[PDB]
Amino acid sequence: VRHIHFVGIGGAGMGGIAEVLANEGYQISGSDLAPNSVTQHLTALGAQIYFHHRPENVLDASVVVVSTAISADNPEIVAAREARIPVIRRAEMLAELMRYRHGIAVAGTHGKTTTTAMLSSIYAEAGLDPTFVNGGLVKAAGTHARLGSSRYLIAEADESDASFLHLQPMVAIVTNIEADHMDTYQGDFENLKQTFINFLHNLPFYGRAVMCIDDPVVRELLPRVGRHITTYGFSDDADVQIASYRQEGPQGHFTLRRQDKPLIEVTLNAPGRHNALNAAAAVAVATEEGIEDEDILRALVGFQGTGRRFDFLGNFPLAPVNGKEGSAMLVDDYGHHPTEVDATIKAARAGWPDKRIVMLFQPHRYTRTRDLYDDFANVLSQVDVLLMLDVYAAGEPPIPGADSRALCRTIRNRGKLDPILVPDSESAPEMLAQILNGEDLILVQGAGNIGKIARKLAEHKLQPQ
Ligand SMILES: Nc1ncnc2c1ncn2[C@@H]1O[C@H](COP(=O)(O)O)[C@@H](O)[C@H]1O
Repeated sequence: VRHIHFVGIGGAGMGGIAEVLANEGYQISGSDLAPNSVTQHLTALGAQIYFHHRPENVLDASVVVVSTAISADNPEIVAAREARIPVIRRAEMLAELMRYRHGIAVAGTHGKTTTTAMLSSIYAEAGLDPTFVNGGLVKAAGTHARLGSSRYLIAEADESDASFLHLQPMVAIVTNIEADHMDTYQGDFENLKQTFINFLHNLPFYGRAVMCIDDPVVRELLPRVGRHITTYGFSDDADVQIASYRQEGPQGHFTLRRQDKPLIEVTLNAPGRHNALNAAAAVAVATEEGIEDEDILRALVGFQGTGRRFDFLGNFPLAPVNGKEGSAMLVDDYGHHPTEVDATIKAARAGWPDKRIVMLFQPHRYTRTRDLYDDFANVLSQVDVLLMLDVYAAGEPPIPGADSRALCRTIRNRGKLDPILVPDSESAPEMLAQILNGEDLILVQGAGNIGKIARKLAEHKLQPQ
């Protein structure tokens, strides 16, 4: 194999893979409508990137890799089949990187990316220079992915469209399994659970599963997993148990109980009980591998996190923003499921009890807003000040009653918060600027467009332009 071409090379997922393959010496080609930092970096490494989707782009390719976001109509794909050039999905290419490596695949509905980042830090510190492919930018490395010199591959495993079923790992983690909607058809959620079981059965017989016993669905699935399992959680029956948890600012402090080890004291550079869970998963894997406690503890105290995961972008003075004294703290989170938003709020609340929580939220998709409406209203009602942008459609047509204004009505009608509707993405900075007080903790929360707003708020220090 010589020339790999990626349709949608600019997105997360595709970019990391392309970068690892470039460093291994393969010829790399790609396409994307929106050039970004990832596409520039790929061009720096020798890849040829096109900012359009045309059939000429697939010429001489040994294989064409496609993300699930591309439509079957894409001329690159069409042109590929015409030429009888194999076309595979992102996940099949990730599977090939894992083929001759000691794969550690991290799955779950929430926490996958963070847990993958925590494992990568531990293995790097232990001098095991791992190859890794993560769904978020690993801040310690400045990238989503890196080629390592060892046989290890640490990677996030995506359950969407059962992509993770192509992976053949040696170790697999399941952080939790939660529905993001009610069953459209009888057995919808049961089907999803079965794919996780099928994923774990991709482990060889001598392989290992690390599962969160605190998650009700994961606990219920244990008996059906015919593989060696190591459980973790605050639960009393956990193989790796968290206890004496307390949060101090951005840091978590707790003990971990493991078999044939005395209690260890951990200081984690990430906030919240949910990050303690993610860390426990990582430590469980690290311990079965034989990594020393000093390497583990140093990795966790120094953890640098991932882009857009409770990402502190700065404390900025308000005088030039709205003429008030003091400063405001800017935190960026991509969390989009009500569980994710709630965990972020809890971390901010527990970490900085005296700060006022100001959230700028952008719901992602009408289907999801409609499906988890009640949960969004309950979770969003917990902040002190709420600003809401219009639902990020992600290609979907609107659903009446499942929009930001409706959600704002439901929350306001409870008589505690008076949410602020932000009619524009361009108006967000001004409307935020106007209500900021000293000692505010701002959560720019959401998976779509809001990511750019966060970046710009940081670049301009909260000053409207
Ligand atoms: N173990 C967990 N359980 C629930 N939510 C989590 C967990 N870990 C991270 N999160 C939330 O999910 C988002 C990040 O997840 P991820 O990108 O998968 O690490 C953030 O909003 C976190 O608040």
